[PDB]
Amino acid sequence: QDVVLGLYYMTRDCVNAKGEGMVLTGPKEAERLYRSGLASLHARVKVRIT
Amino acid sequence: TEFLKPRLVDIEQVSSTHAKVTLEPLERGFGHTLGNALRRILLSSMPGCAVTEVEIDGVLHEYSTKEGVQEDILEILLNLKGLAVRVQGKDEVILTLNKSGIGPVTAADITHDGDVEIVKPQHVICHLTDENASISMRIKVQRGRGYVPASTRIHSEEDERPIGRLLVDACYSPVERIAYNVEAARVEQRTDLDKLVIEMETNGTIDPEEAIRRAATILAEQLEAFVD
Amino acid sequence: TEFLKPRLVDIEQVSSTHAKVTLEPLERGFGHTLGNALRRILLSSMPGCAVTEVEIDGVLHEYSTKEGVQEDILEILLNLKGLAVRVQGKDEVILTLNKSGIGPVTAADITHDGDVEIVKPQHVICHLTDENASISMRIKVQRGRGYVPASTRIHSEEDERPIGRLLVDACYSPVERIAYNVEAARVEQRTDLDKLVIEMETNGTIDPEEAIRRAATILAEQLEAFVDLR
Amino acid sequence: EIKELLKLGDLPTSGQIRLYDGRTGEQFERPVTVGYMYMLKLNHLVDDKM
Amino acid sequence: MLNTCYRILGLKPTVIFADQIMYTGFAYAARSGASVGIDDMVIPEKKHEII
Repeated sequence: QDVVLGLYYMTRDCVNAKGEGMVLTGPKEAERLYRSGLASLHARVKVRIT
Repeated sequence: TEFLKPRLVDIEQVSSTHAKVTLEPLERGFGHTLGNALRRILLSSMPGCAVTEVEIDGVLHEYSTKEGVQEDILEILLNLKGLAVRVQGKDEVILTLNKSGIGPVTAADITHDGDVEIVKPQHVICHLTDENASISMRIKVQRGRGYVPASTRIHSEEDERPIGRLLVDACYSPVERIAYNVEAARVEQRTDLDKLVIEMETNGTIDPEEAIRRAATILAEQLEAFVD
Repeated sequence: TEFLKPRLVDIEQVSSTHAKVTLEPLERGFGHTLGNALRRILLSSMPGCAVTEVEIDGVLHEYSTKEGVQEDILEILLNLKGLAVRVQGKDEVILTLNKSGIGPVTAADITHDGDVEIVKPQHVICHLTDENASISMRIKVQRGRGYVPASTRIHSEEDERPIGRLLVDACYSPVERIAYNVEAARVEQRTDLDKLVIEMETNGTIDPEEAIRRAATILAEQLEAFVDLR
Repeated sequence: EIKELLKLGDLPTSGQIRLYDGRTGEQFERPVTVGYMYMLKLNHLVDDKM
Repeated sequence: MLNTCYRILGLKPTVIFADQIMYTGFAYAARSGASVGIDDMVIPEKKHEII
């Protein structure tokens, strides 16, 4: 009942927090950002996938 | 006082760039410290030489394009973020690249100053779909540390850049990713001890062993004041 | 490089049983790495570690309250936790007690060592009820080592010790509570530089500048394992 | 009553206070309900069970 | 997810995968914060009027 609550919180897509619509070459600076304290985990922001 | 300090056990390496690190044993309450702090140092203060501004013949702004070229601008831009460079004598080199033919545009084709090092000369940049297509460009590399976007830069830059002189996010810091892990170390009567297992994968330009060595080295350099 | 050393200013001790310090200056750059590293060991290399143990050996068998004591065992020891002892010359001590006959059993009856300052002789210990009842025990006052309690101690200590010995949690003496504050140092230009201010709280019996010097020497000597040793 | 009483304590009206972890010192995301409950031990102890 | 994972991959990824997902969701869910408060249930404005 908990890891599910976790994940459901993570991959979430708000509109309100911050950091809207900049770009990522990938999830590395996503973690650099979010572990640094900069982006919202829950914010649809442009990235690259492979 | 009855201290402990860890034995750097194994540094498991996949590639030149990819590498893993176990760190045993630590007493509870350092693995997080080590991991947190060292990820801070490495992701946000390591130097390196990395691409900054550009000028090509026949360029204005990232939304237009070349004919006889597979890519758009932003593709190549993101194929220029994926170049390794290290200036050697300078902090700053301008390169020149002048292309013709149906050339999958590796980085090997550039005219190198003696004081510049591209670790991925294969590094693909661009394409000419047509052999009639042909270009002449130049690539300024500069030395810095960390990661600064051209957005923040052009916010900084009161220096007018013409349309054709284009601006992009810097990866001075040859790093890419760091992720640490504080695991449980058993010493015979002490399972409450912690370790710190880490992996880092980077660009070229660095031995990751050397990278962490330097991170530690610089943090050491700052703490020299505080020994006293 | 642009290093900066931390040099002490003032020690502002509210009460006899207390100490406090202003301590400066610092910087920015690694300062949060340096923060979390400084502060986790601040909270870890806090202690000093001073109140240790008891050994009870008396009339009957010796685990441990026997025939005319009100106070079962953990309540005599918890009446020794708040016992205040100062040692001056040495860093280590052992006391003894013997008492008998009806009346309150207190710290004035302790075979005080001559180099020991008992600050409360009325700090209650136990009580004797029966006319037949009588009491003999031993108390290990401080020197500790390392950090807090018995639990983690025996978690460290594979050694098992002979008999009488009743192990105790360490709620100490001259480190009671702490806090701190990062200011912005005013150098004329470098106004974003950092001062720290460390609010410290103790019993008496420790100079805080000594607490601080000891701490820095200690950290120097730990990190001999990282500058001199790799 | 409890809300008037709690703010007479100068506390939050709902007693919801920002909490800091100390494994990193930070703040958590949201404030948390804080306050004192009255609890009970039992004779149903692992001592009395194992 | 673990279905599809098992189906095409065989299994071993789905194993390490699920382990890592248990790991990660537990980690940040402790970093995510979760609680309840008295005002998470309501004192609606229209209480006296309904009465």
